[PDB]
Parts: sequence; structure tokens; C-alpha cells
Amino acid sequence: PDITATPAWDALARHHDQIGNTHLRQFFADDPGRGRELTVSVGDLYIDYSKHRVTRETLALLIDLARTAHLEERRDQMFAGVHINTSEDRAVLHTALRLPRDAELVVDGQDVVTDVHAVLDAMGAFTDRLRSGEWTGATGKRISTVVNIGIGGSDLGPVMVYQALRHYADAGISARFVSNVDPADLIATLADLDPATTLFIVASKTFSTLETLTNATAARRWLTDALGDAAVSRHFVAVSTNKRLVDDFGINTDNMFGFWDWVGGRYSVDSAIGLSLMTVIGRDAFADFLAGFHIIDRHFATAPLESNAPVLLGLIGLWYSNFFGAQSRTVLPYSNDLSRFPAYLQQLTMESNGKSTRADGSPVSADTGEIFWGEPGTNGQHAFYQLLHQGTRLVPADFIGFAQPLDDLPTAEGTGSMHDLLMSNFFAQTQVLAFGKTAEEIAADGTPAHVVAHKVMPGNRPSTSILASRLTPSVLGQLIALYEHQVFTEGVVWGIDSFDQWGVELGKTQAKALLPVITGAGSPPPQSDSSTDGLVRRYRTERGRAGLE
Amino acid sequence: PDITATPAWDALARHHDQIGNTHLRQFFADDPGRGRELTVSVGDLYIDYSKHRVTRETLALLIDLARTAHLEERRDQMFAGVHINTSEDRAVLHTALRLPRDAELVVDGQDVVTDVHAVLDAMGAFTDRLRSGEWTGATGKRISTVVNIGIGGSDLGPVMVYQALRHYADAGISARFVSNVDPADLIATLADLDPATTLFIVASKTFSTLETLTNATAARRWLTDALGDAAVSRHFVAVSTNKRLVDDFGINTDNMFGFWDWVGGRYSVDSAIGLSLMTVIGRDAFADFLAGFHIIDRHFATAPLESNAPVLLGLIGLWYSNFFGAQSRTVLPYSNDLSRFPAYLQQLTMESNGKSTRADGSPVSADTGEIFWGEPGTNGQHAFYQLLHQGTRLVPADFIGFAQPLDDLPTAEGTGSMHDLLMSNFFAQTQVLAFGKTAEEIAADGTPAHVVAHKVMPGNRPSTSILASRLTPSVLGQLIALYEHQVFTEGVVWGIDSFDQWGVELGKTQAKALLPVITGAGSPPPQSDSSTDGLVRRYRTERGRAGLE
Repeated sequence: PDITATPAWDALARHHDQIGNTHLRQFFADDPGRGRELTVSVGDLYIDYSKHRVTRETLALLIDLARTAHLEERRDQMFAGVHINTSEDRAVLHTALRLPRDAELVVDGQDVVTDVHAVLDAMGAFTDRLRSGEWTGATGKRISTVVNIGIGGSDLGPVMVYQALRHYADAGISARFVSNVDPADLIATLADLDPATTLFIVASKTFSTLETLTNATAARRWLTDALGDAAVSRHFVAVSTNKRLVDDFGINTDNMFGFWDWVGGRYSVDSAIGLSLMTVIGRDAFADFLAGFHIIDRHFATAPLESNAPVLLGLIGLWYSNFFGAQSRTVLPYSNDLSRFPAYLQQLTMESNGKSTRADGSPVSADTGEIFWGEPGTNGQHAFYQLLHQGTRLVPADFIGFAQPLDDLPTAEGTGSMHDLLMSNFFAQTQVLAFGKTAEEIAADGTPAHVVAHKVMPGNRPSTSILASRLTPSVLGQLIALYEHQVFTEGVVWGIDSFDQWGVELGKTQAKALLPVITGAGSPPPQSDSSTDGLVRRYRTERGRAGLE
Repeated sequence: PDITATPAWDALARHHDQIGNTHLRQFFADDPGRGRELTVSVGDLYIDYSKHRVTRETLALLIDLARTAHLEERRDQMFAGVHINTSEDRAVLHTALRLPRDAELVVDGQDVVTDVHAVLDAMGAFTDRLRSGEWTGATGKRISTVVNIGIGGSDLGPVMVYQALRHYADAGISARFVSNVDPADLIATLADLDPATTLFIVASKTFSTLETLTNATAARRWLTDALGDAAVSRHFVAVSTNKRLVDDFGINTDNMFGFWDWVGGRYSVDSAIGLSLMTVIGRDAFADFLAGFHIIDRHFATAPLESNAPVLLGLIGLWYSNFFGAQSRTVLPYSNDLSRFPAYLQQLTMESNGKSTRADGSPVSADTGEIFWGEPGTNGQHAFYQLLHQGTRLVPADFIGFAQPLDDLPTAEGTGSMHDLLMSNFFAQTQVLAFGKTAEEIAADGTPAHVVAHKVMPGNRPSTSILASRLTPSVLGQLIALYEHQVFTEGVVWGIDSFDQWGVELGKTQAKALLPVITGAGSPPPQSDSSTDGLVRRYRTERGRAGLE
């Protein structure tokens, strides 16, 4: 049914009519204990959601909305393996990817636990050979660089996760990632690499993906030109499900690591898609990574809604989006290693919840999925916080930070801690965003009167602070799972299908159709519209093709 | 005066009441020639703005708004060097940075043309020595890596620009960039570097910037531990204005390259801040870079508003933001080398126009500056276009592309062009975003009826396509200038000061104040609010400091 027509929804509209313009200064004045009580401690995460424009009543009303949407039933249905991906009629079981070996799960006649660990064991064995040097190139050398080839779910994860756990790379092998069909990507990434010490991971479920196979074939030519035709088998492995395409790409079929239809691309990093990560950090650390997801899964499934982190956060997001009209949310990890985290969340969130259709197929009556964007902390601070502070836009913000640093350096006087410098910003920014600074408060500073107005900080800019104990594989897994389940709760509330992605098909087929137009001999026929018609013609002349056109 | 109260503004509101729900399919049906006529060819740029929700009447009304805001007067006033940065009472003369040697410009008693080229010559001379090997390290070797240290305007430019013009690096020296105060940044970037062949560029106008000087001092310790104390002078240079801090950092004062108060950080890359770029591509290519800005400057200053690219684009942006309520704009360069372009534009646009105050100091009556975000094309496509296509958000989109590739590879059959593959997407995506696909059109495809609704592409998602001839230093300069002037036109219309950034000060001073709280002996006093109070305490325990607390 339409969530927008329920009493819970109306109750929230009326509530917003009352507190929608209330300032965080007043929220805190009225609610002294919120700083301690509107928090959730789970796993290695301390989650403080108190700097939000909510009362205890808001939270209860939001939770009411969740219950009328049957969040808990749908949640159980996902874990159990019912086909909640309605438009495609399939299960949604990324959560199964991180289940302990001893877990019990049979779905549609498949024992997924056994299938999952079978692949993980095979990855562990292959990867061990690489890290030990039992696996060698076509000439005698050990592999020192793994280069992943994929797009979307097959790239954003592997890259973010490699950068995030950089400190845990312990086998002297590094990784690179080639995703764009722009040939500049492949050419730049292979420039300084020795083919004899380089091994390729070609990641695609069908093994027919246009960019990936195009990139992979060019890489194969590079490898073969150097090492010969038979060398393919020890410089190429596949994360795929298609045994007959992998061979006969030249890849040995037992160097093919699979994953299933019930794991979506944007949910795939904890599957065989994480092969490159396991390569650089090892099967054990990889297992700690999976364990971190599981902690949050366990918490999502068992905790009451009132104390359920991903649910509360998802609901608070919806509060701003549907009732304040905030079009976007910004994620700001205070960690250079997490610099690709916001880009990862972009696919997770926007490809999941960027929908206009309910699961049944009826049109939505309200906004669905927010724009997600950000940059790591103390870079973003100097780039766009000006707008966060003094802009005209409501942008709920997630601050993510780590208490303990992995490595540290002294300040400029040769004492103290650069990490403490980092984190002083982490705490101050949310404080300043929330409460701001008045004209009177600025005037008391001694600022010239006519300058005061330009310095005024209106505040009321809300944030969640997530303070993890330390950046570890488990903690990374905890963070990803945390967001996966927020995405789930917002989706269920809106009644959309957040596990399909039909919106990308047409772009692919239309590109295939336009290719001969920009490539073929002789002038193109009139196109569908005068804009692409003019653009295609200019493209032809500019590529040196329209002499005679 | 308040732009929102003028007849031009009201005329636009009434116009929006009429065409605000009109679909691009109808816009094009009614206006067959728009594909050719709503374009501007300038420099090496072909700019097609026809896929926008505008009629010829919209454009005239938007241009009327511009004139009532005195865009052209303010524009001339900027070039001339009047103090349009009202809150700080200073000139805004980044445009002077790319003036030919023979140009005539005296402002406030300063001959800026002479001052500009003096610095450029000095950079040319220093940089030539590096590229030729006349400049050597403290041991006898040539410099093979330059590492820039800065934040904000002193980082985003140098990084984006190095990656964009990667193909033009021709002297065998590479570059790296260290911006975060998170020590992980410095530690990761220096890990595999030989101090004897490494040279540092420390970029900051005051040379007192907290992150930068902290990073720089740690780097100095790394360099000195290896090469000795006197080695500083040939491994450190400064882009700064403070001769007495540069020395006595240990840097030779004639290895200090300056820039002026009238160039803002987010407008500084074509100044001495571009030193690292000049190092890898040479003073000549650097001059072509500046020339590209100048072409667009010349065009901005002379072209009539009806055919003035940055003005039309700025106005169209405002149309969506102020009259459709679009909170963000996405920039999607189909080029892996331009992968950091969207992040660069984030600072340019949001730090400029994220304001709530007019130049006089009065409060704005409408939204000011949009959220800018994006990722390079064929990555973003697989990450978030799902939402662009089937989402619920209006996100005007800028597609940027290049006709000629720098280097190319064949497709998977060993013929054709990967670059043409890239560009087929470039043309198809805008086409699909604009016009979409109906239920009837999908049903005719053979799709099962109950699946049809999930595949529907509502379209009406607008875009500008910018097709540059080729990615060159000049073309990069043209693109940056193009955006600088859009930012200018939107700012002038809103009547804000887009060249100050007061909103960042408080965050800095509050971080300085919170530092002793998280660092000092003994438990912190009650903080300003219960959230930072709880967070600081958790931080202490987690860093191993609250034994006894």
C-alpha cells in the first residue's frame, strides 16, 4: 500500500509542522541527556545521532512509520531468502556471504553456506599460492602486482577496500584497478608494469561486460606480446560464473571464482569480487572483514527498533529527505585511507534507491533515494564546508572517524599527534555545524560591525558522528553493513525494490546503436533529435572523418 | 537590491508556471532547429545546451534577469580590478594571471602584468633547471619526483591538473600531493620514495597553514634524517608570500614563488600554485594552459549575452536551482584523466556561492549555490546513473567529452576504437536522459507486461554537452575558465560575494580549542553540549587515555 497515505505518515507531517523550524540549540536545551542517550554502541562503533533535528517523540513516530511498513517482517524475509527482489523474482542474500561456516541456510534447494565457503576456501588456496610464491609467472618470477578489471560493483568495492586497508597489505604485492572503457585507464595503469610479475583479475558475472572484456582483451594482448600465447593461464584469473567464456578467454577454469545471482553488484565486495583484497591482506584478514559485516547483520536482525542502528539512521535520513526536502546526504570520513568510501556509498545508495516505482510497479507518491556525495575529512573541509556552513542547502552529514591511528606523526613542534589534530577537526565541525554562531556572539569577538553579517553561522546543520575504535578489516566490514541496512530500511518504508537496476539497460543498447553512426563510412542519417544529430556531426568532423561531409 | 523582487524575476516565475512541467520531447518537437541554434562554438569547445528545459523565450527572460543584475558592468569591474570582493575590500584578479605579456593593467598602483610574468619567468627558470638536471639533490642525483604539499586551493588544482595533463608529462619527473593532516597521507605518499631524488613544493600563502606546515615539517624530518640538515635548501621550495617564514623553514628565499591577495585559493591553479604542473609539463605547455583561460576570458568579456557561453550556462543553472528547486548539479567528464575534475569544481562552485548573505550583508531571499558532484564517464554510469534515470531527483548534468583521443586501443575484435566506445556512451546517455522511453515503447519491445513499469524511463532529465576537440593544456584552461565565469554570473545575479569564505574560520578556531580537551591530562570539563561531551569522552577512553576516567 502507499506509505504516504497511512496515519503514521500524516502524524509525521503534523509533527514536522511543529518542530520543522526548531534550532538544534533548543533541541539540546530541552533535552540535556540526548548526548548520551541518542547513541548506539555496536561492535567497534560508537554512533552518536544526537545532533539531529529530532525529539524523542520524532524517533517514536519514525519508528511507527517503520512498523506500519513491516520493516521487521521484510528484514526477516531477506535473511531467510524469500524473493524480495520482486521485479526480477530473486533472492537477496549478500548477507549470506559473511555467515560463519557452521551457519544453517538452505534456499530454493541450494545450501548457500556450503557454496559460499567452498568459494572462500578456493580463494584462500589460490591466494596463499600468490603470497607465498608457489604461483609464478610465465617466466620464473613471483607476482608483485595484481590488477583488477571490472566496472561498477566489480570496481568501486575492490578499489575503496584496497585503499582503506592499505596498512594491512603484508605480502609485498600491490593492486591496481582498471574500469573505464576510456583506453587512457588501461594505458596509464600498465605503463610501468612488468608483465612477468603482473597478474590480472577479470571480474564479471557474465564475462560478457563490454568495458571489462574490452579492457581484458587489450591487457591480454599486452601480456602475450611480451610473454607469449601460452602465458595466459598463469597471468589471468576470473571472478565470473560463465565457465565457457572464461575458457576460452584462455583462463584455466579452476582459476575461476564464482558468485551467485542473489548477490547484487553493489553488494558484491564481500564475495569473490573481493579476490584482489584477499590477495594483498590474506584469507585471515579477509575473514575478519566478513566477520565485521556479520556483527552488524546480527545486530540488525536482533536489536529492537528503538536501539537498532541501521534502522534509526535510515529513518532519520528519510525524515530529512521526505519531510524537509533535503535532496542529498554527505559522508565525510576523517581518514585518507577511506578517501574512496563516499564514492562506494554512491553506488550502494543511489543505484539501490534511485527508483520511481514501488515493488508492485505502481508510481511513488513521494521522493525516494537521496543523492550521496563526499570527500575524506580535512580535504573536504577546505573544499566545500563553506557551503555546508553558510549555504542555503540542508545537507545531513555523516562524520566517520577512528579513535586510534594505525601510524602517527608528531605535530610541528615535535610533540603531540597529527592524528589528534585530525580528530580535533572531527569533533569541532559537527559542533559548529549544529549550533553555529550569532551576530551578537561575533560582535563580542571584536569584528567590525559591517563585517559581522558575513561571518554569521546560522547552524542547525545536522550530523551523525560515527567513532570507530580503529580502522581494521572488521571495522570496515561493520561500516559497509551499517550502510547496506540503512539503504534497506529506507527502501522498505518507500515500498520500492532496492535490489534491481533496470534504469541502466537503455543507455547500453542506445550506445550500441549510436556506435555505427559515429564510426561508419559516409554521413549518418537524420538522428532521433537535433541535439544528438548536431553532436554526432561535430564529433565526426573533429575525429578527422568528415572530409567530404 | 533584492533580485527576487524585480519584474525580471516575477516574469520568470510566471514563465515557469507555464512550461515547468513541459517534457523535452515536446520542447524538441516545437523547436526543430534548437540542436543547431542553442549551441556555442568557442575556442576548442563545442557547447550544446539544447537538451535543457528552455524555450527561446526562457533564454531571453533569463538574459533579462542578468541585465537587471548588471552582469556586464560587474564583469567589466572585475577585469578592471575594482574591489568587488566587498566583505574583504579587495580586487578579484585571477583573470590577470593569464594575460599576455604585452597586456596593459595597473590596479591600486600595482603593475600586475609585470608582476605576474616576473613570477612566471622565475618559475620557468627554476623548473627548466629541474627538467634538465642542472638542479640536483643533496647527493648528486637529479630530481625524479616532485611532491606538493597544500590543502584546498593549494591541492585540488595541482592534483586535478596533473592527472588531466598526464599525457604531457615529458621530462621523466612525476608528481605526488599530500593534503590531509591525517598522517596516513604523508606516510603513504613517502613510503617508496628516495629522499635523494625527491623535492618538495610547500604551497601556502601565509606559510602558517596548520595542515600544510605540519605535513611539511614532518617531510623535512624525513628528508633530513636521510640527507642531513643542510640538504633542505635543494629539496624544498615554497609557493608563498611570506619571505621570513619560508626562511627560516630552511628554504632559500629566491626559491620562493609568490602570488597575490587578489587571487583566491580556489582560483589559484594558474598562478605559482601551478608550479608542480609546470615542473612536469614545462613552461611552454604551462603557457598554453594559461592561454586557454584567456580565450574564454576574452569571450566572456566581449561576446553578447545572447551568445555568451559562461553566462548562458550560469543562467540555465540558476533556472533549475531557483525555479525548479534542483539542489545539485552533476559534472560527468568522459575521460579517466579528468577523474578529479568534479572534485575541483566542488570547491570552485560551492566555496564561491555557498552563501546566505548579499554583498551588502543583507539576507538572501532565495537559494544561492548548488551542490556540485560527479565522477568520470563510464565509471559514474555504472555507479549512480540508475538514480539519474529512474530517480525522483532533478539533477541537471554537464557531459564533458573529447573528440580526438590522445592514445587509443582497438575493441575486443582487434578493430575499431575503444575511444569510440567511450563516446558512443557520451552521446547516448544525454539522449536517453532527455527523452526516456514510455510504457508503450517498452511493451513494443516484448517485455512482460508486469515488468514494464519498472523499466519505464520518464526522461526530462536535462544536460549540457561540451565536446572539446582534444584534451590539451589549452583546452583544460578553457574548461576551468568556463566554470569560473558561470560561478561569476550566478553570484552576480544573486548579489552575493562569491570571492570570500568566512564560513571556514570558526571551524578552525574551534578545533584549536577542542585539541587540549582530547589531548590533555585529566578529565575534560563539561563541554558546550552533551554530544561533543560524550564524543570527547569516548575518544579519550578509546585512545588509551581514560584509565582513571
